[PDB]
Amino acid sequence: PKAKTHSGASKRFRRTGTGKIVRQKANRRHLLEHKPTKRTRRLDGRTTVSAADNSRINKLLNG
Amino acid sequence: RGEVSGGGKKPYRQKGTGRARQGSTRAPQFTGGGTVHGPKPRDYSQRTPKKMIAAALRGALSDRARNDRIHAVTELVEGQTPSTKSAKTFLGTLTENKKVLVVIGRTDEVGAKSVRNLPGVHVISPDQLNTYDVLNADDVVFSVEALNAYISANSK
Amino acid sequence: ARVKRALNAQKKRRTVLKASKGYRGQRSRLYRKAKEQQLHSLTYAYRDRRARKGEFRKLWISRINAAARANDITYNRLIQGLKAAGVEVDRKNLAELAVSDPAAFTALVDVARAALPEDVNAPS
Amino acid sequence: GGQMPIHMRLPKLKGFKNRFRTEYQVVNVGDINKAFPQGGTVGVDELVAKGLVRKNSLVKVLGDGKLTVKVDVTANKFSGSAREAITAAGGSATEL
RNA sequence: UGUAAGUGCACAAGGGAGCUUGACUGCGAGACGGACAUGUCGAGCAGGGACGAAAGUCGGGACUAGUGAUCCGGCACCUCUG
RNA sequence: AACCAUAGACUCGGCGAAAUUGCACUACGAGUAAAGAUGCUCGUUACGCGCGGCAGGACGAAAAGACCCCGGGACCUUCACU
RNA sequence: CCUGCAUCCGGUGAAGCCGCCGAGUGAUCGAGUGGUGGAGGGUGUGGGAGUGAGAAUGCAGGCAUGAGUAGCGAUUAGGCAAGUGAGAACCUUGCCCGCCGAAAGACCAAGGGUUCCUGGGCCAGGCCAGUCCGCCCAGGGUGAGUCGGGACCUAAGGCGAGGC
RNA sequence: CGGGGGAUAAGCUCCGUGCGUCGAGAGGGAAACAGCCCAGAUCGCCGGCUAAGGCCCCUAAGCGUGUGCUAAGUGGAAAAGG
RNA sequence: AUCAAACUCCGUGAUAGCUGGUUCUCCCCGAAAUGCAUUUAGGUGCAGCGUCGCAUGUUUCUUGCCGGAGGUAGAGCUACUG
RNA sequence: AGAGCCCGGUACGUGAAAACCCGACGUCUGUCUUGAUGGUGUUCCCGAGUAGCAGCGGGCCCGUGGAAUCUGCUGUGAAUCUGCCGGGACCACCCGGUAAGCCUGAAUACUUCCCAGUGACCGAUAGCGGAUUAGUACCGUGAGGGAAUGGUGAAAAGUACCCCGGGAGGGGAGUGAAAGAGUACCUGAAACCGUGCGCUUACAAUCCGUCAGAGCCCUCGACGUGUCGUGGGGUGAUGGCGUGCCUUUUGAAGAAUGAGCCUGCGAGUCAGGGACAUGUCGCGAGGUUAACCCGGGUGGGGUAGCCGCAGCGAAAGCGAGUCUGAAUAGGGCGUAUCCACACAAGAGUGUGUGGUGUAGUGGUGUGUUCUGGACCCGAAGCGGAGUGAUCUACCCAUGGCCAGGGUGAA
RNA sequence: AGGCGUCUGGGGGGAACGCGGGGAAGUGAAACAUCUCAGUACCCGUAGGAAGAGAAAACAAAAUGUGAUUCCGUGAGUAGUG
Ligand SMILES: [Mg+2]
Ligand SMILES: [Mg+2]
Ligand SMILES: [Mg+2]
Ligand SMILES: [Mg+2]
Ligand SMILES: [Mg+2]
Ligand SMILES: [Mg+2]
Ligand SMILES: [Mg+2]
Ligand SMILES: [Mg+2]
Ligand SMILES: [Mg+2]
Ligand SMILES: [Mg+2]
Ligand SMILES: [Mg+2]
Ligand SMILES: [Mg+2]
Ligand SMILES: [Mg+2]
Ligand SMILES: [Mg+2]
Ligand SMILES: [Mg+2]
Ligand SMILES: [Mg+2]
Ligand SMILES: [Mg+2]
Ligand SMILES: [Mg+2]
Ligand SMILES: [Mg+2]
Ligand SMILES: [Mg+2]
Ligand SMILES: [Mg+2]
Ligand SMILES: [Mg+2]
Ligand SMILES: [Mg+2]
Ligand SMILES: [Mg+2]
Ligand SMILES: [Mg+2]
Ligand SMILES: [Mg+2]
Ligand SMILES: [Mg+2]
Ligand SMILES: [Mg+2]
Ligand SMILES: [Mg+2]
Ligand SMILES: [Mg+2]
Ligand SMILES: [Mg+2]
Ligand SMILES: [Mg+2]
Ligand SMILES: [Mg+2]
Ligand SMILES: [Mg+2]
Ligand SMILES: [Mg+2]
Ligand SMILES: [Mg+2]
Ligand SMILES: [Mg+2]
Ligand SMILES: [Mg+2]
Ligand SMILES: [Mg+2]
Ligand SMILES: [Mg+2]
Ligand SMILES: [Mg+2]
Ligand SMILES: [Mg+2]
Ligand SMILES: [Mg+2]
Ligand SMILES: [Mg+2]
Ligand SMILES: [Mg+2]
Ligand SMILES: [Mg+2]
Ligand SMILES: [Mg+2]
Ligand SMILES: [Mg+2]
Ligand SMILES: [Mg+2]
Ligand SMILES: [Mg+2]
Ligand SMILES: [Mg+2]
Ligand SMILES: [Mg+2]
Ligand SMILES: [Mg+2]
Ligand SMILES: [Mg+2]
Ligand SMILES: [Mg+2]
Ligand SMILES: [Mg+2]
Ligand SMILES: [Mg+2]
Ligand SMILES: [Mg+2]
Ligand SMILES: [Mg+2]
Ligand SMILES: [Mg+2]
Ligand SMILES: [Mg+2]
Ligand SMILES: [Mg+2]
Ligand SMILES: [Mg+2]
Ligand SMILES: [Mg+2]
Ligand SMILES: [Mg+2]
Ligand SMILES: [Mg+2]
Ligand SMILES: [Mg+2]
Ligand SMILES: [Mg+2]
Ligand SMILES: [Mg+2]
Ligand SMILES: [Mg+2]
Ligand SMILES: [Mg+2]
Ligand SMILES: [Mg+2]
Ligand SMILES: [Mg+2]
Ligand SMILES: [Mg+2]
Ligand SMILES: [Mg+2]
Ligand SMILES: [Mg+2]
Ligand SMILES: [Mg+2]
Ligand SMILES: [Mg+2]
Ligand SMILES: [Mg+2]
Ligand SMILES: [Mg+2]
Ligand SMILES: [Mg+2]
Ligand SMILES: [Mg+2]
Ligand SMILES: [Mg+2]
Ligand SMILES: [Mg+2]
Ligand SMILES: [Mg+2]
Ligand SMILES: [Mg+2]
Ligand SMILES: [Mg+2]
Ligand SMILES: [Mg+2]
Ligand SMILES: [Mg+2]
Ligand SMILES: [Mg+2]
Ligand SMILES: [Mg+2]
Ligand SMILES: [Mg+2]
Ligand SMILES: [Mg+2]
Ligand SMILES: [Mg+2]
Ligand SMILES: [Mg+2]
Ligand SMILES: [Mg+2]
Ligand SMILES: [Mg+2]
Ligand SMILES: [Mg+2]
Ligand SMILES: [Mg+2]
Ligand SMILES: [Mg+2]
Ligand SMILES: [Mg+2]
Ligand SMILES: [Mg+2]
Ligand SMILES: [Mg+2]
Ligand SMILES: [Mg+2]
Ligand SMILES: [Mg+2]
Ligand SMILES: [Mg+2]
Ligand SMILES: [Mg+2]
Ligand SMILES: [Mg+2]
Ligand SMILES: [Mg+2]
Ligand SMILES: [Mg+2]
Ligand SMILES: [Mg+2]
Ligand SMILES: [Mg+2]
Ligand SMILES: [Mg+2]
Ligand SMILES: [Mg+2]
Ligand SMILES: [Mg+2]
Ligand SMILES: [Mg+2]
Ligand SMILES: [Mg+2]
Ligand SMILES: [Mg+2]
Ligand SMILES: [Mg+2]
Ligand SMILES: [Mg+2]
Ligand SMILES: [Mg+2]
Ligand SMILES: [Mg+2]
Ligand SMILES: [Mg+2]
Ligand SMILES: [Mg+2]
Ligand SMILES: [Mg+2]
Ligand SMILES: [Mg+2]
Ligand SMILES: [Mg+2]
Ligand SMILES: [Mg+2]
Ligand SMILES: [Mg+2]
Ligand SMILES: [Mg+2]
Ligand SMILES: [Mg+2]
Ligand SMILES: [Mg+2]
Ligand SMILES: [Mg+2]
Ligand SMILES: [Mg+2]
Ligand SMILES: [Mg+2]
Ligand SMILES: [Mg+2]
Ligand SMILES: [Mg+2]
Ligand SMILES: [Mg+2]
Ligand SMILES: [Mg+2]
Ligand SMILES: [Mg+2]
Ligand SMILES: [Mg+2]
Repeated sequence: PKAKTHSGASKRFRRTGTGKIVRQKANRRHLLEHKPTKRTRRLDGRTTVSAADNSRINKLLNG
Repeated sequence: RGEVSGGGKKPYRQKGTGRARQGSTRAPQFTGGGTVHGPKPRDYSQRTPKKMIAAALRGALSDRARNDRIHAVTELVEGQTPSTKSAKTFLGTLTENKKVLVVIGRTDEVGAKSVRNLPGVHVISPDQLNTYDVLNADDVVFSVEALNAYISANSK
Repeated sequence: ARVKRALNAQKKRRTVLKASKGYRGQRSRLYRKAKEQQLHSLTYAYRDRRARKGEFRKLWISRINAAARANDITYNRLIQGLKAAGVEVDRKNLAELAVSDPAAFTALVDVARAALPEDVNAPS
Repeated sequence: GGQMPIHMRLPKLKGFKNRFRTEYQVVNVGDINKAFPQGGTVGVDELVAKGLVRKNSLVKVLGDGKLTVKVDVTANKFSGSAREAITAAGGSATEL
């Protein structure tokens, strides 16, 4: 019975060339009126996930 | 437990009986019941690379040649007349060790049919040579045509 | 294959009973209850093997004190005199000699008394 | 522990798949130079024989390395650097 | 000293007066504490501005509270796809 | 409150029962501790083995407490939802 | 324990069991010795385990105490002479006494199937012993034109050709 | 040890302590007594030296030495006060 | 012989954040009962605390000296509020 | 008592009255040759309540969402070759096809039965519930549930005969190798109950042992009557020490639970080219085969597939670079790593040239993990299908039953 | 319509395998209505030794491609869906 890969994880994460895990930051979709300009600018872009939770994520994506 | 017969009911009440409190009549703890982890049908087939097997066979034959345990016979015994006595005499003259392997081409039957009965002899077609068979016997006797066919097929 | 626990357990149980032979009550007839008191016996033997040192030292000291008091000198002063004279013989030797050679014991006591200092109360 | 975890409380990736992709396979001019000392004509068949790219896939060459041997190149797509390198190496390259 | 307390402000951040919307865009070298994501500051570059002759300051409010993830959907624009 | 008879309880003859059961040549006064000790400290008493009687203790036997709470069922009621 | 391979032991006694004597730092070991037995085993090196018990108010089988203790299943109650036989208060004969008698008696239908008689014995059973038995063995035994049913008729109800 | 809740009560509860121990720790010491004092168990020895505490007998070691207090079994249960 | 929803075969080895049990040996090393969060408090994820290996290996710790900012203990009031 | 040459038979040969089925060889049945071949313009045909459309439901990944296709029901309802339907709404241009009628073997799925074979599967609490009276006895009026019971020996030669006795039972003498084989019959352990022998105890406060320890008794040596010895054994008068086992507990010898004893039975395994990690063997810029064929056989073929070989970007794409962006202007990702050489600040490092140059992939051991109940066992309750009103409730048709004595309406 | 006479066929059983319908609840989401369990158990009507399906109103996309149906391995746990 071939292994099952979690739908959400493979849909909300990505693998880079060398094997690091990347994600996107939250608190951006809506209601950013009071947020100053530098807020979204810093809150934009990608970032490498913290190494603390790396082990769990790797298991999910692989299955 | 789930496949043996019977044992479909709770044997008695739960509280107030006072004896051992049980759930089913054919539980693994009862005598005559099922087994926790019993052997189940399975298959022992194994994968082995062709390169590995060929290298093993080549090494075995190379060692046999190094130790000088290979001999070539044009033919076992005069054809169209099986005779075990002549074959036994010829094998004794050739070698005196207990066990020996003889390989003969498929299209010939008289040699095998005459050499079948010897206790320490095993017959094998040249196309089915295998490491276990070569190792088991101490010496190997090759027919000329069989040897030629094997060498040609392998070198091709 | 199917294997039957025939010999493995019976070997250990035979040796346990053989070692346990000589007890009282069920403890010498029932295997299950036996080994508990086997453990207790081994622990007690371990403990008293060490306690033997103190017990024998106690007996030797008692005997030496009795002999010295009979010979009219205290045990503490006798040991002090022996230490001053620098004779290293052991309490067991003194005890055996006293039970065997009262003359030798008296000679040793006299030597110790001679070797004793002038005043035991001096601040030195 | 009841709390919605990371895979539950983070946004999604940004975009779609575009199943109409048309990938090629990369070939390095430096590797070709290293593998073909004498030079000459090159093509998909001999490239596959040398085992540089998958046989059924589409072929495209890249010019990261340095070239010093005349060669005739036949492929499906080219990059500017590879084109200039081939031209300067005293050779010619054509596209189907 | 708008809104509680503390920390501060008598040189002002207290009050008065003239002009004007930087309560911009594109960026960010490095740090702050945090199990996780949330939170805070920042020199300096370019465009085009404001005030001021100049030097110079301005990416909201003397400071610390006035708020809310995910999914789904609406609206304007786009050199994406179809 | 007293007395008398019947069937047991008592000895003799025959057949022959159940619950429980960690162990035993299983005292007590004052203490000591998971706070109430036959089984630990100090001290006092006490020939070995039986039979007929009395039931304070051995937290005596009986049913994984009904009373309380936690978790899960069942039935019931309605202007709780569908 | 079962297995591939190479070896050795065995009706001149192989496997378990019960001792003696010893031995390793452990789970233990003895190609060292004694009794019982009669038919397969050990060492070396590989592969595979249903491969190791004391407790779950566990389960199958056997056996401990209470115990030679309680009871021996009512509201009537036995006694004597003789007989049988090895054994008799409990079996057979005879004579006294008591009890029941709208039943502790005489029968029908329903209900069981050989408990009925003759002949045999008393390792199983009868709450004790049994010559006895509703114990068993072997044989025998059930006679309707008129008694109860069917061949005579019907009810509450069931089946149901067609049909809905 | 320094604190809050409490009646400046609990063998109560809640904090902080490059704090000890028990929990996961035998021996000796205080009669017994996990959380106190000394002291960290590789094994054997019929050997020596010591910490804590003791030296009338139970019970090994001093009815030790020199200078002073006690009349209450104070020694071997506690305060205002007399 | 059981009824606030009878009995038998099956779905069926119904399912438990809950109670119980889990066996032959030796050598080395050796824990926590804390913080954050939680339809969460006797459950569970992460952090700290252990072991094996890999890589840089004294960067760890104690003492002496040197440069550093605090607002407790204390103390004080014609130095501010009482 | 372990047999190639003792017997049954195995290699090999033969072999059938009758019958079976297959295959091949023979009268008979029937279309066509009154008919076939290549061209042309005109008039008719190519499967009816169907296709399509509208509403309500199904199953295709599509869980009404824009909803393509097939299909169930209800209304409406079309055309015949420049006709019609299909290429995930739809229009236009292209491309394919001709539904509304019917048959069609071969590649595939399975064993109640019969024939022939195999077991690194079980050996009487295992093995199918069933090695014997077997779905029997037995329990339940019903559906139904569901038991335990092998080994004498070469043959019975199953102990003539005599004795004690009623028998049961036993002793001699014989059978036989054994009778320590006597139908209760192989090998015979522990709980359990014994008889004989040696030691010890009736003034004693013991989780019942250990360390010392006189006497008595048995034994091995040297020496003599009993006395020592690098001696062993059993008993123990008497002194010191000494709070059971497992669970769960911060905390228990407990008066927190489990254990009557004994022999058996009962527990981290398996399946998948799965995943991560870690050793082991070949190959090396390749590795690697499925399904399937030929071999009584594990062997030989089989390029269909999967991973590294270049990455960035949601994309049109580009490429040792790439996206953001007006910006060579900084940033995010990548060019194995390093050394050396030059340029910058020494804002920690970056920017340009040259080298050695990169290691992954198949089998397999082991720890964990994924999907199956996955360490073991454990309820109140739900649904489907079936069984009961012989007691108990009510009713229906049909009989029987009530001993004696008082009270006195119309 | 119905009624007579005469011929031809049918009423049940069978371990598994097929075709077309009907068709449940335990359980996971730490609950649960959507889902999943599952078109599973069971039932119904059905024949055979096999059955069903079957001769394009089929795919693909500018290749001058395949050419009835069925069954396996890949195509991939990907394009999607919740
Ligand atoms: Mg996906
Ligand atoms: Mg947006
Ligand atoms: Mg904005
Ligand atoms: Mg942006
Ligand atoms: Mg971690
Ligand atoms: Mg009981
Ligand atoms: Mg069982
Ligand atoms: Mg069974
Ligand atoms: Mg079984
Ligand atoms: Mg192969
Ligand atoms: Mg004794
Ligand atoms: Mg000492
Ligand atoms: Mg101002
Ligand atoms: Mg704003
Ligand atoms: Mg930063
Ligand atoms: Mg400017
Ligand atoms: Mg600025
Ligand atoms: Mg501001
Ligand atoms: Mg201002
Ligand atoms: Mg949501
Ligand atoms: Mg009175
Ligand atoms: Mg009287
Ligand atoms: Mg009486
Ligand atoms: Mg009485
Ligand atoms: Mg009486
Ligand atoms: Mg009796
Ligand atoms: Mg009990
Ligand atoms: Mg008390
Ligand atoms: Mg008390
Ligand atoms: Mg109490
Ligand atoms: Mg006590
Ligand atoms: Mg008491
Ligand atoms: Mg005691
Ligand atoms: Mg004491
Ligand atoms: Mg007295
Ligand atoms: Mg009571
Ligand atoms: Mg009780
Ligand atoms: Mg209750
Ligand atoms: Mg509740
Ligand atoms: Mg209900
Ligand atoms: Mg064996
Ligand atoms: Mg032999
Ligand atoms: Mg023999
Ligand atoms: Mg013998
Ligand atoms: Mg024998
Ligand atoms: Mg081997
Ligand atoms: Mg092995
Ligand atoms: Mg395995
Ligand atoms: Mg097993
Ligand atoms: Mg046992
Ligand atoms: Mg039992
Ligand atoms: Mg009893
Ligand atoms: Mg009695
Ligand atoms: Mg009585
Ligand atoms: Mg009676
Ligand atoms: Mg009589
Ligand atoms: Mg009467
Ligand atoms: Mg009458
Ligand atoms: Mg009457
Ligand atoms: Mg009747
Ligand atoms: Mg009758
Ligand atoms: Mg009769
Ligand atoms: Mg009779
Ligand atoms: Mg009798
Ligand atoms: Mg009887
Ligand atoms: Mg009879
Ligand atoms: Mg008649
Ligand atoms: Mg009718
Ligand atoms: Mg009809
Ligand atoms: Mg304090
Ligand atoms: Mg306090
Ligand atoms: Mg508390
Ligand atoms: Mg605390
Ligand atoms: Mg400690
Ligand atoms: Mg301690
Ligand atoms: Mg102590
Ligand atoms: Mg030590
Ligand atoms: Mg000293
Ligand atoms: Mg001191
Ligand atoms: Mg003394
Ligand atoms: Mg004194
Ligand atoms: Mg003095
Ligand atoms: Mg006092
Ligand atoms: Mg006082
Ligand atoms: Mg006073
Ligand atoms: Mg109900
Ligand atoms: Mg019932
Ligand atoms: Mg199921
Ligand atoms: Mg089942
Ligand atoms: Mg169950
Ligand atoms: Mg569970
Ligand atoms: Mg428990
Ligand atoms: Mg350590
Ligand atoms: Mg806290
Ligand atoms: Mg250093
Ligand atoms: Mg200072
Ligand atoms: Mg103060
Ligand atoms: Mg003041
Ligand atoms: Mg044999
Ligand atoms: Mg024959
Ligand atoms: Mg849908
Ligand atoms: Mg749709
Ligand atoms: Mg289209
Ligand atoms: Mg065409
Ligand atoms: Mg058509
Ligand atoms: Mg087929
Ligand atoms: Mg047996
Ligand atoms: Mg019945
Ligand atoms: Mg004989
Ligand atoms: Mg018997
Ligand atoms: Mg026997
Ligand atoms: Mg005495
Ligand atoms: Mg005492
Ligand atoms: Mg003691
Ligand atoms: Mg004591
Ligand atoms: Mg436990
Ligand atoms: Mg505890
Ligand atoms: Mg604990
Ligand atoms: Mg404890
Ligand atoms: Mg007790
Ligand atoms: Mg307890
Ligand atoms: Mg209790
Ligand atoms: Mg408890
Ligand atoms: Mg038991
Ligand atoms: Mg019992
Ligand atoms: Mg895995
Ligand atoms: Mg690996
Ligand atoms: Mg390697
Ligand atoms: Mg990508
Ligand atoms: Mg950059
Ligand atoms: Mg039900
Ligand atoms: Mg009925
Ligand atoms: Mg009238
Ligand atoms: Mg039919
Ligand atoms: Mg849940
Ligand atoms: Mg739930
Ligand atoms: Mg489904
Ligand atoms: Mg057919
Ligand atoms: Mg078809
Ligand atoms: Mg069709
Ligand atoms: Mg696929």
